[PDB]
Amino acid sequence: DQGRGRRRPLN
Amino acid sequence: SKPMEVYVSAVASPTKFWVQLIGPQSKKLASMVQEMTSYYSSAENRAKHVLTAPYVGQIVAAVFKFDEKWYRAEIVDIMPNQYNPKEQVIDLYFVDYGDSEYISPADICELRTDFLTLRFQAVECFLANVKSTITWPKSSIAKFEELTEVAHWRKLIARVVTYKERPRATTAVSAAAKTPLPGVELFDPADNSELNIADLMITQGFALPL
Repeated sequence: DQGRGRRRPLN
Repeated sequence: SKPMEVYVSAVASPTKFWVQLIGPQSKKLASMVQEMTSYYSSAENRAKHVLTAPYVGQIVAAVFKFDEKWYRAEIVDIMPNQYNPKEQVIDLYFVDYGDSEYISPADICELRTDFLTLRFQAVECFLANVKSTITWPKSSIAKFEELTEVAHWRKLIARVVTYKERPRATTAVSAAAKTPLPGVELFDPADNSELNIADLMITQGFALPL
């Protein structure tokens, strides 16, 4: 419920 | 308290994100990511560290799907694979970045003991002085991700200005997160605005004042 962190680095 | 240079390293929402402190520790993290990725890329090294009967709370090495580098992770939950009752699906919290991913045990190794030296780098935060315009709208989450430039190594200045108690655990969570949550001011020293990120969100309609 909007509690999991996410990250998406470029390349 | 004093301001500090940080990267925002993962985002769940404006009131749940993670920062890394810039300094000796961030240099050491970058070196460790390089060394762990170099080391665990070899099957011979991985065999020295094959994972057996994993457990919740265990600190492991795991491949991050989106850059194929190796990271420190905490097992926060374990559940049956619903295709292979033979296998398990692992819920991982990446201790140095703050994001979570579900993963196959095949992509996990035991952590070589000397990789435990560096303290866990991701610090869970909330943005002080804001509340949702509603749960946050996706547009608000996106705006915050855009302003912080999460995962793109944008330096921000952070200052802890308050604390609040962690909201009630609805899921399995990290051992550390079960300590108050620091509420921070964030500003971008390189954006030409005198407004900090909270004020930018409020004055642009992505958030309300608290």
